[PDB]
Amino acid sequence: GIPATGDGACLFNAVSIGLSVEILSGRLDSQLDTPGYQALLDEFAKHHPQFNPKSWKTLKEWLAYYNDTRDIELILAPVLFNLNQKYQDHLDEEILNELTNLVWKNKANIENGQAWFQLQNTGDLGEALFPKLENLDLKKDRAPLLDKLREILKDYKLELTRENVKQFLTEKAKELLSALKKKISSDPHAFQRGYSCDELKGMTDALAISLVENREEDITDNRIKIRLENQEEHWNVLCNEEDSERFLDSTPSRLKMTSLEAYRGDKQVSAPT
Repeated sequence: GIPATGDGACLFNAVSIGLSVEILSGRLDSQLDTPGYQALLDEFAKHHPQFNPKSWKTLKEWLAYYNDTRDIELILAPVLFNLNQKYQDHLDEEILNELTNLVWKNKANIENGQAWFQLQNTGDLGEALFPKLENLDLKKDRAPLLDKLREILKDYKLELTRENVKQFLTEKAKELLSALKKKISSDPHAFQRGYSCDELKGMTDALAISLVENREEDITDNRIKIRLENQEEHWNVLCNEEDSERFLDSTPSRLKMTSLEAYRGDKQVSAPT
């Protein structure tokens, strides 16, 4: 197994290496015109201003020129992290349900100016009621969130029931909910928080790939497989010797930025040549 960089989005680093092999080997050629891969191409061009023309020919050229495994991670893992967010269909409902639990269990607490630590964050089964909200930054995000909910709650005109809260927030907190989705899906803590294979499933389905974690393979699945080894928080990607020799590490390492500097995207990668 090839170890992926732990820095940044470690699962995305591993997937980027495995995906690059499948792409450069030609084994995904039948898929490159499908909507998933056109979306990948769009995200690659959005992240890399020197990428031109916008085509899978150019994308393969970039993977062939930046073929050192660390360079692949640096040029492709941010792109896959951005693409993954296009497939987070569930996230709007999830954040609405978190915000609903927060307000339903704490309406008076919030109105009365209590601090985040004083809020009920656990339900009647011991379940976490809003874990993604509570992972936001305490001073930059969670304090302003409580101030914003104090404003919003001045218009609450109903009996306090969970259903009434949920409908109220759907109508009256649309812009707040959109902003919370952006933070939860793309802020630096979200990039670094550690993902499971299932949290990429919408993307990998659209890319016609199955992520195989620790030999846990569905033999009824005839899609291209990216094989991974999950090491508590470390990740290896499996690559046979023939594919390794032909499609990885054929070029010297060229890029010097960190994973988080690569994700930020301010430093341009030079076009090949």
